Amino acid sequence: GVGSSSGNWHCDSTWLGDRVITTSTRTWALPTYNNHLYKQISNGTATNDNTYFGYSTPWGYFDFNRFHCHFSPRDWQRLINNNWGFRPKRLSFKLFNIQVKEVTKTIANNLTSTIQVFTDSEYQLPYVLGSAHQGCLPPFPADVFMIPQYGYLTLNNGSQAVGRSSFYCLEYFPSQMLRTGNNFQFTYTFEDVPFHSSYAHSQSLDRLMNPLIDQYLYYLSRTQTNTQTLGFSQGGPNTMANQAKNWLPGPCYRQQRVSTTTGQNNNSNFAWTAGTKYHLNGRNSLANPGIAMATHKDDEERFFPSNGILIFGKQNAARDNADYSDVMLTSEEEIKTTNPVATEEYGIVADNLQQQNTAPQIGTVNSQGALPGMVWQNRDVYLQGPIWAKIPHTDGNFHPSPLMGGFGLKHPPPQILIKNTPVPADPPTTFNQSKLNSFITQYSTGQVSVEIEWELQKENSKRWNPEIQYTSNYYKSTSVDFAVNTEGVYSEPRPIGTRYLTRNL
Amino acid sequence: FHSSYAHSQSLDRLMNPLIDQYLYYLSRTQTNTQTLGFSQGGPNTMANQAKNWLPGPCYRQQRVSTTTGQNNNSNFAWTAGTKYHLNGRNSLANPGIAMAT
Amino acid sequence: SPLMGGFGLKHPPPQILIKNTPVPADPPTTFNQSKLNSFITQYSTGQVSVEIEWELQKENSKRWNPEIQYTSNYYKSTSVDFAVNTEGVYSEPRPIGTRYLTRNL
Repeated sequence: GVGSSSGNWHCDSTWLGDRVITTSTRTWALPTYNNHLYKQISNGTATNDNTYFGYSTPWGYFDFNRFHCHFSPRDWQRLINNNWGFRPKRLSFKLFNIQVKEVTKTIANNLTSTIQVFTDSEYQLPYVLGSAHQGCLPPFPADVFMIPQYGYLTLNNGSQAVGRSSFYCLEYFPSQMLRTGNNFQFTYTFEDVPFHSSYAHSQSLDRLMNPLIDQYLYYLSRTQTNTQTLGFSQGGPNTMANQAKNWLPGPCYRQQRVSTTTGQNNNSNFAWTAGTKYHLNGRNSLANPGIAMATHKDDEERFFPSNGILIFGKQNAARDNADYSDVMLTSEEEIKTTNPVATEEYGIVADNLQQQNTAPQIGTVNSQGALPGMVWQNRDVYLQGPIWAKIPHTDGNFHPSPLMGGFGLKHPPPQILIKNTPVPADPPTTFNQSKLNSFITQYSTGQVSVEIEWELQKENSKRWNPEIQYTSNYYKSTSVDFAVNTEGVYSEPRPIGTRYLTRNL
Repeated sequence: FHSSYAHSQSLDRLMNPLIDQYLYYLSRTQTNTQTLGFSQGGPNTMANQAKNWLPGPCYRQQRVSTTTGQNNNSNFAWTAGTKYHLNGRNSLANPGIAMAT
Repeated sequence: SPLMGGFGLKHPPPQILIKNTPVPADPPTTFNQSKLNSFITQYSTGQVSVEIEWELQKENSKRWNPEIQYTSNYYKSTSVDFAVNTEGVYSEPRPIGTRYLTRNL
């Protein structure tokens, strides 16, 4: 009905046992995108690394692939201070209280206008969620947000398409059409995904041994008396670097080190030239943030990999060339215990065969793929960070955990595509075969509810001393952190990670 | 199942080409003096965007042109061949791991 | 017991919060991540009903002489007390307390 609400506001979080159910409602506004048209979009030689061919669609899409879309900062604190892990279990999504409005400036209700909503439940469309794009549900529930426009990329050769390039018409899908009295809803069940490691290791991989007992294994301790010899010693509490060990640190893809103290950096523009990159079809792309590696070693917080960390912008940070004070650098220092430092070499290997005439030579391993016995931690998730990514449908993957963090899903939450149904203006009174291009200017607004049930891994720890916990600062300040200022602007002052509790290795 | 299909998307082009990323990347280190400038990955800086996946493993092979005049004038099929070493024996990594030709 | 008088309640009548749901004006046709600040100017009106059931303590008094009672003044006046004036303005001319009957200590 026109005069009856099609749904209620549901923003809440219920903690019950090993589950937390976050539900969040937001008010959205969907404009008409592209003037109801599908437009081919391209970029040519811009450098070759940035070329693309794709399509802009008249459809919007709903994104809730950030943790702050579901967790309030206090709820995030509850989660990270008390749980060793968490994972999504199921979600329910609702569209309701839809209002389609005609603008001629006067804005009027168009009671008979529709919106079209469908979920790509078969994953037949290019999945553009999981690319850390803007347009997600705002962290602050009172915030009204604009629905982002759906577009996708296909195969390109410069600015040109190839024969394998795919064009998708989203109208070629079954869509529910909704008038102002209608509502849309669907439920989704997450696949069995591993718990995110919401903990930092309280032991280092090279310090898993008893510090009081010698090893019964020997290591080559000396090769020279001086003349050649072979001396063997037992690894013990003092020669702990020489001890036989069962495991290796995770893989390494070395990144350039950048200091937040700019005077310590090289006086050159090396963000791209020295950037750590991968090469794909003659195109260079940053390995950003790349594989999960420790941001820095001990007492080197000022250092970060050049493109090896998630960088969030503070409120009102510039899109381009934001200063360091306008951005929020994350740090994966919690995984120092298992993952190699992002800006350091993995290790040292022999580069030759030493003889009595040739001294042994060593090679510095700046990139190390998977080795047996290697263990590693994934990148941390953040309150502002992504939740899930679609695992690409390929023959093979290795540890398909998304590199910007979160849960890798073969069948992620489906894309929810929404569009204002075009309403033609008055057509001519004589028939014209040409497609109509005169449309009533129109936009829709409504409420969107997303409810996610998360399973929790409770910490079962015998640690005696108190743990590190995320806490708000006790000292006075002009404004409350994670609140609005005097102008009503909600801001997130820092990126809250997830690893505060500790586990043994 | 054998993948009897080719991907119509590239791994570095899985993002929405209309929306900026909320993540920032180090875009400049020099103003000139040292500085730290950060930009949001977008439709134009698509090579700089944060991405979730990496291309498959690589074991680089020497490039040979079917236009023989473009090849080096030497017999390098074996000497420049991409090989693995096993028990002091060299064998070609033939055809080796699946990489784009 | 509340100092300005009345009933002290651990769980008082809950606050009833009401808000007009924001209705955005027409958004731009190109995506902008910024929160919308252009809204349709809007207000709501309606009726509110509150029904309270009160329990009474009846006076059970053996006092012989008449009690003090709250009464309106009998003498003539320009306007009726606790009524509207010629301009339609309702006014309460005095604060009416509650303690008129008597009890022994």
